[PDB]
Amino acid sequence: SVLTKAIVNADAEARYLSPGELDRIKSFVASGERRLRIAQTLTEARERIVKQAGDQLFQIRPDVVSPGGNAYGEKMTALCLRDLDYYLRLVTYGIVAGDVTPIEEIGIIGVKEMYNSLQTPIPAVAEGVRAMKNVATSLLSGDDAAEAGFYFDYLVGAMQ
Amino acid sequence: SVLTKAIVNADAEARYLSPGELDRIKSFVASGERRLRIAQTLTEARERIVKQAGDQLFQIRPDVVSPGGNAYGEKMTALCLRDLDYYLRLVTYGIVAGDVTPIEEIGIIGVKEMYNSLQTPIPAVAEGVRAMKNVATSLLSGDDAAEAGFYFDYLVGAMQ
Amino acid sequence: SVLTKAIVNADAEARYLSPGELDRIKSFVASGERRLRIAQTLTEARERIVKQAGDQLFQIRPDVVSPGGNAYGEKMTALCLRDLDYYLRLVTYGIVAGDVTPIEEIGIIGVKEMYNSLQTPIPAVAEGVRAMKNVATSLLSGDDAAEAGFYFDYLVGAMQ
Amino acid sequence: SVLTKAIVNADAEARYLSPGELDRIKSFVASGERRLRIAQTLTEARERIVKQAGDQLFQIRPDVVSPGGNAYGEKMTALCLRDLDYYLRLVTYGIVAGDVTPIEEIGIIGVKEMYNSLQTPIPAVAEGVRAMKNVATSLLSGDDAAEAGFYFDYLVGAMQ
Amino acid sequence: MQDAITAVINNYDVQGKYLDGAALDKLKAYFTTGAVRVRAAAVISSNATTIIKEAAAKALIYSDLTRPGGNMYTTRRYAACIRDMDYFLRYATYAMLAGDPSILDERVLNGLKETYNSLGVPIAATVGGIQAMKEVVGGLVGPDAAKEASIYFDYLSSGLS
Amino acid sequence: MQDAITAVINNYDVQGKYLDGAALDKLKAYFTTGAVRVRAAAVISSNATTIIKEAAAKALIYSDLTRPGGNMYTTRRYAACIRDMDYFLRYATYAMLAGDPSILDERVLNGLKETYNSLGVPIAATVGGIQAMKEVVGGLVGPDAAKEASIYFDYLSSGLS
Amino acid sequence: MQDAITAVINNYDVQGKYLDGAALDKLKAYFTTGAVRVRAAAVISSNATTIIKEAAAKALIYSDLTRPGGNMYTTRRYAACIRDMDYFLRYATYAMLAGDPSILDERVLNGLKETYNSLGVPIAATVGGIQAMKEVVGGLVGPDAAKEASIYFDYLSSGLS
Amino acid sequence: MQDAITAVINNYDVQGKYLDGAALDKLKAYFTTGAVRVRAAAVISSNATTIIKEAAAKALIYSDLTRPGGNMYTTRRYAACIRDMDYFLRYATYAMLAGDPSILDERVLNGLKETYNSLGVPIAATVGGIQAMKEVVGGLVGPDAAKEASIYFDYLSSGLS
Amino acid sequence: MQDAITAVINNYDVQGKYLDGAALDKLKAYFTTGAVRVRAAAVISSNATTIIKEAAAKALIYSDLTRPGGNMYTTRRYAACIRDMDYFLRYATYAMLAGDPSILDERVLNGLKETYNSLGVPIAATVGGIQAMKEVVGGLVGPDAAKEASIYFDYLSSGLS
Amino acid sequence: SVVLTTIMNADQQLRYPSVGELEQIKNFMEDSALRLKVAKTLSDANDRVVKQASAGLFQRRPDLNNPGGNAYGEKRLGSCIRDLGWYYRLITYSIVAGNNEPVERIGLTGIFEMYRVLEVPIPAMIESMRLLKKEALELLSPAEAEIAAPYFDYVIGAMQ
Ligand SMILES: *C[C@@H](*)[C@H]1/C(=C/c2[nH]c(/C=C3N=C(/C=C4\NC(=O)C(CC)=C4C)C(C)=C\3CCC(=O)O)c(CCC(=O)O)c2C)NC(=O)[C@@H]1C
Ligand SMILES: *C[C@@H](*)[C@H]1/C(=C/c2[nH]c(/C=C3N=C(/C=C4\NC(=O)C(CC)=C4C)C(C)=C\3CCC(=O)O)c(CCC(=O)O)c2C)NC(=O)[C@@H]1C
Ligand SMILES: *[C@H](C)[C@H]1/C(=C/c2[nH]c(/C=C3N=C(/C=C4\NC(=O)C(CC)=C4C)C(C)=C\3CCC(=O)O)c(CCC(=O)O)c2C)NC(=O)[C@@H]1C
Ligand SMILES: *[C@H](C)[C@H]1/C(=C/c2[nH]c(/C=C3N=C(/C=C4\NC(=O)C(CC)=C4C)C(C)=C\3CCC(=O)O)c(CCC(=O)O)c2C)NC(=O)[C@@H]1C
Ligand SMILES: *[C@H](C)[C@H]1/C(=C/c2[nH]c(/C=C3N=C(/C=C4\NC(=O)C(CC)=C4C)C(C)=C\3CCC(=O)O)c(CCC(=O)O)c2C)NC(=O)[C@@H]1C
Ligand SMILES: *[C@H](C)[C@H]1/C(=C/c2[nH]c(/C=C3N=C(/C=C4\NC(=O)C(CC)=C4C)C(C)=C\3CCC(=O)O)c(CCC(=O)O)c2C)NC(=O)[C@@H]1C
Ligand SMILES: *[C@H](C)[C@H]1/C(=C/c2[nH]c(/C=C3N=C(/C=C4\NC(=O)C(CC)=C4C)C(C)=C\3CCC(=O)O)c(CCC(=O)O)c2C)NC(=O)[C@@H]1C
Ligand SMILES: *[C@H](C)[C@H]1/C(=C/c2[nH]c(/C=C3N=C(/C=C4\NC(=O)C(CC)=C4C)C(C)=C\3CCC(=O)O)c(CCC(=O)O)c2C)NC(=O)[C@@H]1C
Ligand SMILES: CCC1=C(C)/C(=C/C2=NC(=C\c3[nH]c(/C=C4\NC(=O)[C@H](C)[C@H]4CC)c(C)c3CCC(=O)O)/C(CCC(=O)O)=C2C)NC1=O
Ligand SMILES: CCC1=C(C)/C(=C/C2=NC(=C\c3[nH]c(/C=C4\NC(=O)[C@H](C)[C@H]4CC)c(C)c3CCC(=O)O)/C(CCC(=O)O)=C2C)NC1=O
Repeated sequence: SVLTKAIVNADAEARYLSPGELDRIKSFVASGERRLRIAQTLTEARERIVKQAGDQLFQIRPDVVSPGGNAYGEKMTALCLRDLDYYLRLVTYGIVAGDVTPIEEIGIIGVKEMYNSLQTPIPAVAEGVRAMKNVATSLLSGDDAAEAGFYFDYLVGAMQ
Repeated sequence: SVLTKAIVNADAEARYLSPGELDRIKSFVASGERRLRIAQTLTEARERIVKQAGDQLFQIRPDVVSPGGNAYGEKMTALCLRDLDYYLRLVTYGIVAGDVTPIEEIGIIGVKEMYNSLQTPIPAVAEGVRAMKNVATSLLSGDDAAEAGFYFDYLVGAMQ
Repeated sequence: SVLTKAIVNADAEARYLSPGELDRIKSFVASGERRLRIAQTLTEARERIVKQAGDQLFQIRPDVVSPGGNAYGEKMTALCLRDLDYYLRLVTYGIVAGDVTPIEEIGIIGVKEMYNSLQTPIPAVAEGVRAMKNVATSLLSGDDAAEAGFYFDYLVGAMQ
Repeated sequence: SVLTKAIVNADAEARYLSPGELDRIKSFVASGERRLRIAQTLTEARERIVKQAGDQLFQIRPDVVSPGGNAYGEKMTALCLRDLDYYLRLVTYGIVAGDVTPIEEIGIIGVKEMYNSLQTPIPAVAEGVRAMKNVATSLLSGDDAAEAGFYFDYLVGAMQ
Repeated sequence: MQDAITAVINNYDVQGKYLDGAALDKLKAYFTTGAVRVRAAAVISSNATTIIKEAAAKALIYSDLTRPGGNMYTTRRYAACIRDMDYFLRYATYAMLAGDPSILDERVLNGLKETYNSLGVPIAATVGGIQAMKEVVGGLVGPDAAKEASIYFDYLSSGLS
Repeated sequence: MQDAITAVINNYDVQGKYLDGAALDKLKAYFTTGAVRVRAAAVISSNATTIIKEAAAKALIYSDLTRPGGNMYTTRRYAACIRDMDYFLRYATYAMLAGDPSILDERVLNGLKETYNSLGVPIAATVGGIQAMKEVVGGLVGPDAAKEASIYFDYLSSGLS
Repeated sequence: MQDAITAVINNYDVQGKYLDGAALDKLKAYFTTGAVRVRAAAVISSNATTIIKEAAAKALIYSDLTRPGGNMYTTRRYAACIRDMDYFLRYATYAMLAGDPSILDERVLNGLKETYNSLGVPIAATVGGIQAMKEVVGGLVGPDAAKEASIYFDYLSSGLS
Repeated sequence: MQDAITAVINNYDVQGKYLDGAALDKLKAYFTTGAVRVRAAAVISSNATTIIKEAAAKALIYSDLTRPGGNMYTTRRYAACIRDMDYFLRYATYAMLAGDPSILDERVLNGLKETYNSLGVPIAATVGGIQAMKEVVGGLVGPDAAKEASIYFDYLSSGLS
Repeated sequence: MQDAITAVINNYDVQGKYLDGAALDKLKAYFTTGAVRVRAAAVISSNATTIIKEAAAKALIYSDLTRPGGNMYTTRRYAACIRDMDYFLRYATYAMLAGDPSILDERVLNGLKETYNSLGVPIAATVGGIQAMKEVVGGLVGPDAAKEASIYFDYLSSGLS
Repeated sequence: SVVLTTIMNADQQLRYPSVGELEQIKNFMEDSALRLKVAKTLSDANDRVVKQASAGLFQRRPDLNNPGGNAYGEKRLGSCIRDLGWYYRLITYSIVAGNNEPVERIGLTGIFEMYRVLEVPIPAMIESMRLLKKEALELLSPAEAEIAAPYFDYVIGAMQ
């Protein structure tokens, strides 16, 4: 979070919190209300967002749901939708925390090794996250849509 | 335009423009500078947007450039690109006017009979317009991107 | 008010409020404190405004206080002054509301028939209102003066 | 409620609220938190109470679920359980209100006529309400158990 | 007539749902605001008559209502006031004891405009009299309990006019 | 129709008073919540069709309503029912923007009960659909305008039932 | 009909051209004069009937037109002529706001000359009245709105004559 | 290390749930208590050194620790204090800025008892010094912000002893 | 290194001058445009690998550089050239964010020229790759940050050449 | 500045700026419009605040202008006042800048090493900057005082 990233940074120099750091912590606590509201709005519509994102992903990359596809079958498709739900949850965690620190440790470090072991298309997963971003920004006002989509673009860039 | 469909309403009742009408006729002239700048920006990149929109359109719907396709052949795809340029011009016209008023007269009213007589796929032309929307919002700031995406979405919805 | 005018048009077209209408409502609520300030100033200085507007109207046309005049006598002139106070209260209401629905529904519809029945000079009443215009604009800053005078000119136009 | 039974009682004599009535209203507002907690506790366990009470009722009176029984069949049994849930809801309403005024108007007046028309055993329904009372009192402390059970005995006595 | 407790139950019964968090919040709010209402009811009582007299002096009397022609010109027209009033008190003291408009719409403010139109009885005057009692009860009752009494009095005046 | 500001102005004009502290506090009470109402209205307008789709999926379709013998059977009746849902949603949005159910009383509920009884429309099913739309709208808008949005849907449901 | 913004659009649409620099400069020239047009329109709207009164006083009345044998004789013909002056003033205001005489050509000048000659209306007197109105409007508006106000009046007079 | 924001996320992620009402309420409470914490952090800073001196004079000095044999007897043992302290400040100012014990258990209070046992260092003395600093900071910071600073200081003292 | 802000601070501290109108004008000119810098930096960070891909495809590969005898021949040299590609892109983004090429001079151009000379790197090929980077970045970011992004790529190309 | 502090961390960890780092970089600029006049106001007092703080400090510590003092003599007093001016200029520079960068990098890293061969009281500079912060805030409002207090706290929090 912003608090963790600020306090530990002013602890590696053996000084108190910087007068420059008795700021953006301030903007974080000021915008925490909006962050909580945006996270709640995303959480209420988790099933619809996941379903529509999976639909768009399966149209745009139909090879994955073909017989030679990693997600071929009803339960392999259920697992793909479960992964999309996991990443939506991580995005909400990032939104509430105000930093991508929690999502980074939870679902990004080693994701390349995991998906290479499972033989899953990482570009396909990234496109699924993009579809989730589109469906999420369709349900939000412009400022909140930009704020959520900025984390969504972080996920897309990191899975790369 | 906002100008034309505000004198028309006043004349329909045969009165003068109201206090609540002469203030809404001021916001539009204020945003006219931004609209003109956005239209000029889109006009500068008209050929790149057209070419890339055609490329994504053919990738998404290759059946139109299949032998059993309306736009099969170099001249048929040239005509498709010319229609694309026409619709981009109409979108710029709508952006400068501030309303969708000119574009409805020029290229929407009767387009169903248009492409039914010509045997052209309406969903294919709609997907081409959506590819244009993506390419155009790739070349604009966020607020201007939303303002242009409004007219692009109106065109997509009207072609339906 | 502006809310009522926007809602009426939206209901007439059978559609939710447009983004432009929402922006107009946002601007109107932004201007609310200024509108309250102008209304408070006029309410505090109403009596002097009424007395000076009455004097100005009388020395523009003294015939109304003549033997064959409508406002001849103490109690005959007190009614004219009370009417001027009535329209001052109405223009204060219109200032706080943001457009002329309350003024229209309270003091101009049927006013021609009422004043024809009472045999009172409507153009003389209009000049009396314009005197209130001058006295009120003398007690406000320039843009506040323009704001109040726009409603005063609306009343002047609606009288004839 | 007690407020209804107290205010209207001091309105049939054309006087203010009696000093004898500026009491137990007070006891009701004091015990309002306890009543709300008891009602919430009953509401949370509505399905378990209904299921176990229906089980006990069908063991005690197996004739109703026999071929010649009013509640024979899966959907006829579903309707019986729905009626039991209705009476549990009415009991919670009575508990929150602090008086049996609402449950009386909602589900007691005319119940004899309704159940006679439908040919249902009123003693069987009363035994079902008793079973619901036992299951509800099994989930509550002694004071709260007595408080809810007293309304339960009201329902049992009224269906008689 | 309905109070908050009965109103929530009636609203939740037509749609057939158990009392959820929102209903328990509304009932909790009423239960938390259940002592100032009782105290202000007793304060309105006892000092009822002086409240009516002060309101009458502040709004009704010292106007055209007392001169020849007014609707309070003589006594027995004056006597129909204090009466007429004592209602608008009494009621709305009931309202700010079982707080909901309900009673004010079902018993006092319902056809009152028709009765006044058939009997004379200046409605603007009897609304100014209501606002005078609103001011006097806000003064007597206290800072926090001045509101919701102001609410019920404003509801009565607005409904009448 | 009337809103918060026009309601205050009218209820002061009919008693012939000027804007006092109470009406001023009421008007700033409306003014403080202006941004939340407009934001919620914009969200509802952007998500209009999805709300109706989800409410119909939860409450109406996949039942005996859409089968033969149900009122919602046939394309004409299905289109009419979703049109009615759009009616209720749009008027609830107007009422939320204006902060007043007067528009609901004047242009929604007047004679609606008798019209539905004449046409044979299921009023209980309509109220269930309205509540499903209320739940979806409360989900979309968030705690900021959830309560204000919900009060007018509840007003519509109570009027119909 | 079209305004100043949809007039350049129609010029560039019958050629298939985009909006080049000259179109942007033309639209800039229109946009830079937006506020003055609105203020002039408000002034004419507030001072309409007085404008017709002065125009009639300077151009029509006190002559043989208002005498027997004239085309302004009798109250019906006088009222018709003043209504025509009102319509001319209002459409002049509309044209000045729109920055284009397209509305004037479309909704005023079509068939008007032949209607006037089929009725016997003196076109010269009509043009003189329109010029008097233009003088009064230029006097009231001031330097800022005089020229573009007068251009549409001279357009109407030229179309009639 | 962890703050409230990170702690809620971590114990809601291990069970794999979205943030519900309870998690939102905890985050709401921290966000509402997010300004007094920042003010008290700056108050603790700057006046840190006088705080340390007052705490030392109140608890440490004027005791066994200063006479021959004490663990603060000479200079450089007096210097290892003020140091030693400035931690227990610094840290727990971090705690009452990202409020959670966490940091105090991971960086300061972990093996400190082992280090003191291997280096002499009277733990009772160094905890009495902590409580003196607690008292002085509660005095300097304010009435309400004296608490939660008392909370983190009590956590430090209790964990050490 | 320095940015626009600290560049102004150092440029005034060198002669000991307080911040004046010109200096505050420079700071305002930097602050008014950096938001577009933030958006462009976010876009570049999200599309880093794609930009390198198109730049290499347009400027380097499908040539003798990737064939035997080329500098980019073999997977080791290919990975080295793409890592240099990424480093140039990242440092260009840092320079555009800071609004100053001081970081580019300090950590990019220092030693790179004679390093490439001693390693055999084709400086013309690296310059062409950098300009392909600038073309792709200008295409992606849009008019708002196109020239600001491109100026530092030109700075890198001019320093290398 | 803040941009330098963020870019230094990003280049140290060999990565682009973070998803929580840009949120702070953007919030550093949006308050710059307010802060420009805040640091500006202290700018046109620079030869007055120090001049007054001399009269706040060398009467508090009278051994600074006594025979065994370091600031005996007019030229020696001038050096201390010039040092106060230097500190005032640096703190204003940091106020315009963001983080502690301008003061720490120039006239804060090595205060003790300078004075080690200078014989100048650090506990006296503590009260000197205390009085500087004491006298430089009353020129501002409480809103600006909240945006000035931490920036003043860093000197007396660092030299300690
Ligand atoms: C500037 C005054 C001019 C004038 C006025 C005049 N008025 C009356 C009588 C009445 N005027 C009103 C007016 C209103 N009722 C409304 O509701 C409103 C708007 C809210 C208005 C403006 C009414 C109702 C009356 C009737 C008497 C009453 O209500 O008490 C009269 C008396 C008529 C007579 O000849 O007896 C006069 C003279 N006369 C002038 O000369 C002035 C120009
Ligand atoms: C100074 C006025 C001159 C004059 C005029 C005059 N006009 C009529 C009758 C009509 N005038 C109109 C006008 C219009 N039709 C339109 O569409 C518009 C613009 C939108 C206008 C202005 C029409 C249609 C008529 C005929 C129907 C009608 O009378 O409403 C007359 C009456 C003629 C008669 O008596 O039959 C007169 C006198 N006369 C003069 O002397 C002036 C120079
Ligand atoms: C007093 C401030 C004003 C006023 C009043 C006035 N009222 C009457 C007569 C009646 N008033 C009522 C009122 C009510 N009956 C109800 O049930 C309720 C609510 C519970 C009310 C408010 C009725 C029914 C009557 C007629 C029968 C009766 O007198 O009880 C009069 C008498 C009119 C007459 O002489 O016939 C008067 C004068 N007069 C004023 O001047 C004030 C504005
Ligand atoms: C089938 C060839 C195509 C298709 C159809 C499809 N329909 C539904 C759902 C419904 N369809 C109806 C239809 C009617 N109701 C009527 O009264 C009439 C007139 C006789 C018709 C035709 C209705 C009411 C529904 C709603 C569900 C219900 O019946 O209760 C679906 C399901 C969509 C969903 O979201 O669940 C589908 C898929 N889909 C295709 O792709 C075909 C081209
Ligand atoms: C006199 C008793 C009242 C009065 C009158 C008055 N009239 C005018 C001006 C005009 N009156 C007419 C009248 C008619 N034209 C017709 O065709 C008919 C029907 C036969 C009539 C009655 C006209 C045309 C005019 C305009 C001038 C003209 O005749 O050319 C005025 C002058 C108004 C002005 O602004 O100059 C006046 C004063 N005034 C009173 O006080 C009496 C009650
Ligand atoms: C002061 C009130 C008491 C006291 C203390 C004392 N401490 C030391 C030496 C050390 N103290 C520490 C402490 C820490 N290291 C950490 O990392 C942390 C938390 C982040 C703490 C609290 C350590 C490691 C040492 C040893 C190494 C060092 O000196 O830096 C001494 C010196 C002992 C000696 O002479 O060898 C003293 C005296 N003395 C008192 O009288 C009080 C009870
Ligand atoms: C073929 C079985 C697989 C495949 C390959 C593929 N390769 C390229 C492009 C290039 N490949 C190389 C390779 C090398 N350079 C070296 O120095 C060595 C070591 C001796 C090798 C193997 C290079 C340099 C290129 C770039 C183009 C060039 O040579 O100038 C492509 C084209 C990719 C593109 O985006 O254009 C492809 C497709 N593709 C398959 O599907 C197989 C698994
Ligand atoms: C790529 C577009 C071109 C190319 C490059 C190439 N570079 C090397 C080796 C090195 N490149 C660097 C670069 C940097 N050091 C810095 O500090 C910075 C900026 C921060 C840069 C960009 C260095 C230090 C080396 C040497 C050590 C290393 O290899 O990492 C090679 C390898 C040369 C070899 O084989 O010995 C190559 C090929 N080659 C092309 O064809 C392009 C034109
Ligand atoms: C025809 C029979 C009749 C009478 C007389 C009558 C009187 C009457 N006197 C009144 C007031 C008043 N009357 C008086 C005073 C007096 N009153 C007297 O009879 C004395 C001469 C004098 C005292 C010496 C005062 C002071 C008031 C104001 C109310 C008050 O005292 O507070 C009022 C209340 C309204 C008002 O203020 O005008 C009435 C109705 N009504 C009737 O139907
Ligand atoms: C062998 C080296 C050595 C010395 C000398 C030493 C001194 C010493 N003097 C102290 C205090 C103190 N010392 C003094 C006073 C004085 N000090 C003097 O050297 C003067 C003779 C006198 C003033 C005239 C006072 C008053 C205190 C209490 C703290 C205070 O001043 O507030 C303390 C702090 C602990 C305590 O209160 O006892 C130290 C470390 N410790 C060492 O290891």
